[PDB]
Amino acid sequence: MKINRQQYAESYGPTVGDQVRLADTDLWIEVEKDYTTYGDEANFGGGKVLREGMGENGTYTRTENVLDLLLTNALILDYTGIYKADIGVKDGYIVGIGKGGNPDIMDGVTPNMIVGTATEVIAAEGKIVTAGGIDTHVHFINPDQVDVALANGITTLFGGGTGPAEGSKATTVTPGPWNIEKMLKSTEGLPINVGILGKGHGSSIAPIMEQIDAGAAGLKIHEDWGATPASIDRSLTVADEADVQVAIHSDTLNEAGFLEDTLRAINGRVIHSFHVEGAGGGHAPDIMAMAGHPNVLPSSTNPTRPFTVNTIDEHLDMLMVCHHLKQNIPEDVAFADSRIRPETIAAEDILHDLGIISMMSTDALAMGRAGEMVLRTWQTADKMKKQRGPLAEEKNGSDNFRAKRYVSKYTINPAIAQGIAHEVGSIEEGKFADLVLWEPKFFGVKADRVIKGGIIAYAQIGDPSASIPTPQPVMGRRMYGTVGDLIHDTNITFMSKSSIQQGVPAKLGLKRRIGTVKNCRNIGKKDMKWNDVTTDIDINPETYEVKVDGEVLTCEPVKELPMAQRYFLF
Amino acid sequence: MKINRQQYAESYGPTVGDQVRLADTDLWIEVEKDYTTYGDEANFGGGKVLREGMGENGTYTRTENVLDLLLTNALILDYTGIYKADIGVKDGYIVGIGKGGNPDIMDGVTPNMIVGTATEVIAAEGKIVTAGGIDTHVHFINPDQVDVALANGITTLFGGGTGPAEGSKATTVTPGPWNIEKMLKSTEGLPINVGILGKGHGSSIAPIMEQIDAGAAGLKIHEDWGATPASIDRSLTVADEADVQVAIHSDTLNEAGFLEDTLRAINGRVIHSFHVEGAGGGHAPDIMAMAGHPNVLPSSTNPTRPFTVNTIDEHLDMLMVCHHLKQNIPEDVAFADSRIRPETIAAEDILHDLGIISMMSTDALAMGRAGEMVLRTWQTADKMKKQRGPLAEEKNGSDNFRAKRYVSKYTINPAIAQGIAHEVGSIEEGKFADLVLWEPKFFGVKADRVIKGGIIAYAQIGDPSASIPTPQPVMGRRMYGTVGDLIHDTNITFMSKSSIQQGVPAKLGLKRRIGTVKNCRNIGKKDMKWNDVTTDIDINPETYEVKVDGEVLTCEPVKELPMAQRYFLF
Amino acid sequence: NYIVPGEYRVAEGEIEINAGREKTTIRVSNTGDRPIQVGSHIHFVEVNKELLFDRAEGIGRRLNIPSGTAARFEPGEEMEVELTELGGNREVFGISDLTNGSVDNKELILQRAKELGYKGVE
Amino acid sequence: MHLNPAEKEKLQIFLASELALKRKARGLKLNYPEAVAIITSFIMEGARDGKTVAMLMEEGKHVLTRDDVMEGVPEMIDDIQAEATFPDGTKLVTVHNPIS
Amino acid sequence: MHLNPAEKEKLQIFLASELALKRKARGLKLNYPEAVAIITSFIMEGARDGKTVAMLMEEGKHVLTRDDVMEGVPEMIDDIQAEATFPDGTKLVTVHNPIS
Amino acid sequence: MHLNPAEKEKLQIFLASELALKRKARGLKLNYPEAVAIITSFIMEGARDGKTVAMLMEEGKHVLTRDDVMEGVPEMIDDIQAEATFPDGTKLVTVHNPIS
Ligand SMILES: [Ag+]
Ligand SMILES: [Ag+]
Ligand SMILES: [Ag+]
Ligand SMILES: [Ag+]
Ligand code: NI
Ligand code: NI
Ligand code: NI
Ligand code: NI
Ligand SMILES: [O-]
Ligand SMILES: [O-]
Repeated sequence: MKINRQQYAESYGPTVGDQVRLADTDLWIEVEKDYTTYGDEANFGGGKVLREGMGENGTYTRTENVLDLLLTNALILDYTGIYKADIGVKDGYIVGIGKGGNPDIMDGVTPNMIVGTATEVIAAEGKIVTAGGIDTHVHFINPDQVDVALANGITTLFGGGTGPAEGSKATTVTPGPWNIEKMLKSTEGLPINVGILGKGHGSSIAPIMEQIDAGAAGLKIHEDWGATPASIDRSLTVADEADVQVAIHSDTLNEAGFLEDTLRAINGRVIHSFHVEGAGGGHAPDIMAMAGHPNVLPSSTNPTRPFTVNTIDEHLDMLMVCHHLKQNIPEDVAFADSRIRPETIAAEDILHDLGIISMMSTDALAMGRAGEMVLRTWQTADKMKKQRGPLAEEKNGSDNFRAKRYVSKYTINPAIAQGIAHEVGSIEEGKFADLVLWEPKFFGVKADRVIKGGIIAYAQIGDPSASIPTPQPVMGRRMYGTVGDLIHDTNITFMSKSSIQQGVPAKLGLKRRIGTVKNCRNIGKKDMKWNDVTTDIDINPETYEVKVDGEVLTCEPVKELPMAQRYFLF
Repeated sequence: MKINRQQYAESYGPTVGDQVRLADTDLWIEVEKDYTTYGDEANFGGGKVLREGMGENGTYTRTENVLDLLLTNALILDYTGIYKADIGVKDGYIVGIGKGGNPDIMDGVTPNMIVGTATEVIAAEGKIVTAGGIDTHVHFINPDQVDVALANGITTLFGGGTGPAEGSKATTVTPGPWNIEKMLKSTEGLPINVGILGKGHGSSIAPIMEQIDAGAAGLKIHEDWGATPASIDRSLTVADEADVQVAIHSDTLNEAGFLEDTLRAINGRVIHSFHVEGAGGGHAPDIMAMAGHPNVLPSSTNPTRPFTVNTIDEHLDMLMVCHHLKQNIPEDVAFADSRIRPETIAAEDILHDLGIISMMSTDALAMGRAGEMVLRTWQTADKMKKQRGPLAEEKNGSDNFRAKRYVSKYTINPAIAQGIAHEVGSIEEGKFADLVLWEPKFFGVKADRVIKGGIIAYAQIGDPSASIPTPQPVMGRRMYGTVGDLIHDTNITFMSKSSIQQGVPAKLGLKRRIGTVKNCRNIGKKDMKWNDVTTDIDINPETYEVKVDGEVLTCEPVKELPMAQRYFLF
Repeated sequence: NYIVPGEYRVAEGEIEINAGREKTTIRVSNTGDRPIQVGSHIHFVEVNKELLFDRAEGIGRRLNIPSGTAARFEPGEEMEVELTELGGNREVFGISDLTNGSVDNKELILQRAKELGYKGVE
Repeated sequence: MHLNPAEKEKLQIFLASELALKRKARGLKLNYPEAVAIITSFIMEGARDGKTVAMLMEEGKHVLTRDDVMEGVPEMIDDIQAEATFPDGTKLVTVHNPIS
Repeated sequence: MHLNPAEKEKLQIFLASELALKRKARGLKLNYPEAVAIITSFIMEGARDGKTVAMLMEEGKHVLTRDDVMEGVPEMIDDIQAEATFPDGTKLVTVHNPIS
Repeated sequence: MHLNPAEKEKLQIFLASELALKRKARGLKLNYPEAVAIITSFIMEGARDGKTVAMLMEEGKHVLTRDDVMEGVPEMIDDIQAEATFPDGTKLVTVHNPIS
């Protein structure tokens, strides 16, 4: 017997060669392969296959190759591929990607993906499944920002802050041992993974290092604390010793050096360049040239993403508000004009498309939007397809190459840069089960369900008083993963090796999973998946035009975006 | 170079001799002195002074005179003064009031107020900073009452209750060892300081005392439990032994004695007289005469504050509702008329202005408003300036004398009365960093940010999904200080010495900071800052007119108040 | 008596900044092609290499401008600025690493400046 | 806006009152929460208008009559209480037996 | 509907604006939170209509004048900021000194 | 009022529907959450009016047509479900494919 491809896709999700539109963009992803055995698909429900003696094994205890959770029929979109598989989870980790069910009676069952008495089922047929997003530019300013992040599919927040204190409102910095300890305890109640950055500033080692020993997971150099040659150098010396990442927002004012001076202080050491385009901060006007170097892991923040007709008017004024600039101070006007530049924002779109900026991130509540990292990544990919066409590397009319390049910017690459990709950042066996289900119509806009350590943490779901959960109002809501003590088992606090060795978690009574930051010092641009391009970026000091390989990079701003007014109530 | 005073005040907040209007009242406070060195003001931001090698020291580790938090350029309003200073916080305590920065390059830096790598910055230029309010008449009836209190700048709640049980709905009483234990555990989740009062009733010592050993921080004598001579005497004997405060709501009905009988049972012992005016409860009609005695620490509750055209109509009916009075029972009508009296409410305004009632408090959810202690203190001060003129003691057209007298009523004096002023109640070195920032336009109406143990607990802040935190809707919200385990480190549970010595915190698993109640038995009226007046208060039994020094105290009710319809949505 | 909630009534007079400290006027030129903006409290000798001025004259000093403001140098721009003396212990650490000690060590600071190419060392 | 907790809550009352008035305008006899919402919002808007507590104690008794509400509703409502900001600050209004 | 947290919050602004407009329609001088609500909701509905950031920066300065609001309110409002979904995605609008 | 949790939540739907109807009245093609809000509130007010489940299953298919909504919205909405209190208690209404 045969099933036509339309009915097949409707019942089990798409299979090899089928394409799916991402939300209301022009972007199409194509199923590259499928782990199933046709006819033995797993599914759960009345009269379905995952039943005792049938697709569910009735013999094996949990320890014997049986899963805690099976996601059936997922369309995975990941830097490792776009393909169809069941996903098996056990002890909060992805243990099997392949084909789940019962080897009693089914062909092709992955040996450790048995559905048994211990197995919960989530139906992913017709959904796209990605890794949870990793946002490495977070200011901890308002706890309400966490659900905002979860609702757009972000599962890890790396950054700094103590709430709406001015230091935190400008910089991703939790400064010193006591603030770091206080925020580690606060983190106990935040239903998302967290890593905390200390203040990357000082001219002696000890005041900086003690933050790492206290529990920081990295450092932030910020111009507002003095992004001087000395602060840059000491932070990097601390980081090379402690094996943690350093983020930088460089000296916009060029006060103590120009871009080449900052690069000289970095001296070939590994560093994460934040909002590398520079509207968000950095050496005026040429900071974006950072993204060409082999030792720089470059990220954008999200409000310049992508370049639109409102962008410049919005940003000139945003900068005036943020900096308290006055229009009758010519130096303030010159400053704003040297900082907000259509030439570099237009080129930023293209550098993303070329794999020269490796990462996205939000800049949540300081100069960026907590719930729009994923949203704006896809809007950029869509604009670039419209203006530059399908990339050379593409085939069969699909956008798979661009999709992997772009999904990498907010999943695997920030994890690699931060030294946490052994735990999070991709759908691979042996990594933590942070998973986001998306209806394709809502892809990148509003997550269906967010799984944190193998338990749903957040879901778009309806009336809790109803007979079924789908009646209105359907809204984003915290789920059982966030409640009680389960918040501890479903989330990770990332910390430096030295704070872990020194017993800071026991000292502070932290009950969350503790993740180890590591392997951050021996990586470079070459390690950014699908975004590994190094090149001489020239930024003209007079006109601000951006050149790469002798060619000016420019594109037009668009009047309209997908993933916008079709979806949002405000 | 010189800066004109207008621009100076706009950039750094006001300096010596400048005045600031309190909200939309007629009240002006004047900067009495300033700890800065002109030209070395600390400020934080892009290109500002608190940067490494400059105003921020890059050498010192946290232990070496470096702060966890600096509030820059605060205008302090406190019983100790109205003046300009930086405020330094470390380990959750105010450690330095003076001048913060870097002694490398700045003159006049207070030696323990170094801004270093460990230092967070809150900009207080252009803000008024006060101690958090101490509300000593709280009924614990509805947990929603906590944010209400925080939003009007209250940081400590002393009182009693088990939720909306009738006992708690009428009386600030958590009765007996088990209820007290249960509320101590409940307190673990309340983001505000708390002290719990037991039932000040019994004719044997042990049933009363066991509440103190169980963890109560004081006692409440309430007529609804029998404010008899015996209950009064036993409670005071218990309190003199345990070193805790007793609050009293006396026998309104004069059932077992008149005012002189209650005073005889008190026998010169120290006692806190609640809603001393008497609309809130007490010997009819003359309870307010309590406020003249040297052993009485007198407070008002807030709904009579201040006397307005709606007050009497509102209160007659409020009393009917609260007491379930019937208009066709002449005894109920006589009762209400003997209890709700314009003569004593008008005099109450004046006694506050004269420093004869020492304290405010709310009577939250039983007969008073959780979020209006601070609000109504200033409305009273403003009405008294309008009707009585600037006080004799004032100079230079400022209202500093009245401002210190009034700010004392809800900060330092309730702390002193409760035996907790070693920890809270004022901005002084060595006290817990409970601090409220106010924009002057909102002063006393809606707090900008509430700092609890050195971390922001509550803030008026905007859209958590926005690029910056100021876009709408700006509303009061719990901050990171309230989240996770940080709620334990930022708040104090006040308890009796005996319960502390007996290990009640470990017995119950309390993780909050434990504060010790002490020095409550050896104080009197003379110990109330700026409100220390003792005098013979005469209350005419026939007409209810109040005399002090041979002079009738009366004023008119006002039709309109400041800090009202300009501000509130409802 | 229109009421502006929370308004100031500032006292008369003017505030003198950095009172009693020696002032020095010098000329400074941005020889680079990108703008340089210098804050009130950076040790003046340690500013961007491409600012050309008598480097010796920046030692132990900073801009005599209100705390938290800046002097801006457009590409190619030369202008005069006024300096004031550093206070406190008169020591500078970090920044560009030219001092790391007392500001009195003028030769050592100049020698470091000259070897690293801070313009204007005599 | 600087909304405090009560401001946020009391917006709900206004909304419920708008909902109830629409239901009344299309000819429905109102139920218990509808009736309460209507009178409550009336009191709060009366305070915003600058009426006195005394005025609203009278008026609140004539906002709805028994023929506006379902059978039993008049007897279910003993009183309706609301606090709002008058020109002289927050005061409590109680309307006793609002619907005969 | 799939409301996210901001969608839920910003419904409140619209509601507060409706409340304020009713108060204005019956002749009240508006207070601080009313005025802010009105201009905020104007900006957000302007974005929904497809106006540009630049247009709303101009228009927002003429939604209310000093004779619409209580004494002092103009001076209490330095600016009003709002983010909303334009045809080209979320953008920030700030209206500076909305009420002279 | 004694609002229970569902009563509190469902006030939001009515509010979102009022917002959407204003946007439609000024000539906007409605988006996904607007369209859902409108039909949902229709169902709930229909139940309050005393219509039957069967009636609302029919009517809900004619509240909005494709020319009322943006491109793609009809196809995004497979059904709209709502529970409300009918004269015979809470019942579930599902309107299938509300917008062709
Ligand atoms: Ag800024
Ligand atoms: Ag900014
Ligand atoms: Ag009563
Ligand atoms: Ag009462
Ligand atoms: Ni930045
Ligand atoms: Ni940032
Ligand atoms: Ni009482
Ligand atoms: Ni009471
Ligand atoms: O940033
Ligand atoms: O009371």
